[PDB]
Amino acid sequence: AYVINDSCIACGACKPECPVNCIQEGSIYAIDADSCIDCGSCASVCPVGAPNPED
Ligand code: SF4
Ligand code: SF4
Repeated sequence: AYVINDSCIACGACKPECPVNCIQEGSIYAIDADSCIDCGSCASVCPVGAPNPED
């Protein structure tokens, strides 16, 4: 799964780009790890590179 790190500026760009809609809005956005397919689309549109493969 991917994880949205502290860089997140809560722009909202990644949510509509997630093919399985597993991103939730918050102070910083968060991924529902169990549904994430590691497609990387969120990482692709993020202006600050917050979404990265989980550690
Ligand atoms: S990697 Fe894909 S499936 Fe996982 S949160 Fe990002 S866009 Fe959604
Ligand atoms: S696109 Fe990037 S900065 Fe914007 S909400 Fe998603 S993770 Fe946060």
